[PDB]
Formats: sequence, structure tokens, C-alpha cells
Amino acid sequence: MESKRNKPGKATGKGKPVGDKWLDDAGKDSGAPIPDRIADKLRDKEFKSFDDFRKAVWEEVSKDPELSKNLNPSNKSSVSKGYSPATPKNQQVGGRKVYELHHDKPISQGGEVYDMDNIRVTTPKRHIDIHRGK
Amino acid sequence: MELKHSISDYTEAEFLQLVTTICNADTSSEEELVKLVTHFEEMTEHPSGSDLIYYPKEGDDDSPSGIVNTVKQWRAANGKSGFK
Repeated sequence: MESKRNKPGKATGKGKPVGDKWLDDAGKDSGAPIPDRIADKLRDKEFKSFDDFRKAVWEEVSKDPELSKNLNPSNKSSVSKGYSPATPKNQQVGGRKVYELHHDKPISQGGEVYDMDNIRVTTPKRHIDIHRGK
Repeated sequence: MELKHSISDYTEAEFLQLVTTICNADTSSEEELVKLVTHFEEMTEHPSGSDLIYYPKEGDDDSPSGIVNTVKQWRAANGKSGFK
């Protein structure tokens, strides 16, 4: 095996319309989708790794007034740097304190790495709850 | 492994610099930032943890000096040690 998430690829997909409270949905259901306006900015661009794509997502969040309006000043500083914003304490898991990008269909089962319709934004807690039920 | 960080090893000035680094995200990496947030939580001992920085209560001042004052007052109210 060689890891697909560590190889370059091309972002694809549509995302979904979300509201200014999108990150609240990250702690529910299968998490939040990639916002359509973020998909619109990243679609067809090449990224060096999934981590590079993840930085680009949070950079794009920082640039979008509606998707960043709910962040407080400290979280706005984080996303301005391409860092993931901190979740509420009650959604953290140990040293996992920030929103996570996860693949809905696992890459090992045919899911694509940079397919934005296959990526969900979750809190650490919601991710672990999902994983534990598998 | 790393022993608990203690707030009484910091002066108020030093603690204000640390909080400002967090609020500005003035770090080399996200990992370094989350390490500082963890250390902040260990030092304050405040049950709200990183929420003091990112999810302040309505009415709280979430500027760096605001957060430092909230921590100082809470520690005072709860019989804990203050700054160096």
C-alpha cells in the first residue's frame, strides 16, 4: 500500500449550500458538507497532499464573510493562517481540539481523496462517535 | 509525557503575551498553537478550558487583556494561586 492522501491530486465536487451557522452542524449527523462556495474556489486546483487541501479549505473559510462571520476573533485569526478553528470544549477529544475533515466513503473502499462531495467537516467528538458505531 | 504547567510560574505580563500569541494565532504551525492552548488550559485550571478564548460567555471581553482578567478573577474567586 502507498497512501493516496499523501500524493498530489485534483479537487473535484460541488459541496452544498450552508448557512452562517454551518459549523454547529459539524457536531451532528455525518457532520457538515464542504460549503458550495468553498468547492467553487478549490474545484480543479491541484494540491500536494490532503493536508495541503485541508489548509486551503480553512484559508477559503477565512476569505468568505458568511462562512467566517460566526467565528470569534481568535478563531478568525486561526483560519486566516490556514489553521482549523477550535471547536467548543464539549466537542474536543484529548488533544484534538479543532474541526476535522474526514472522508465519508473511506479511501480504502473506493472513496476519492480530493472529492469535495466525499468530505465532511466534523468535530472530534462527532467523528469518534461515528467511528465507534462502525 | 510533560508535567502540568503552573500559572504561578508566570508573571501577568508573560501570561498576557501567551494569551495574545493564541488570540493572534502567532505560531509556526497549527500543532504549536494547539500545544499553547493546552498549556493555557492547564495553567488556568478553568473548567471552560479553551472556551475562554474561542467561545466566551455573553458579556465577557474576549480580547487578550479581557481573557487574562477573566482568568485572574476566577482564580481569585476560587481560592487559587495568582501570578508571579
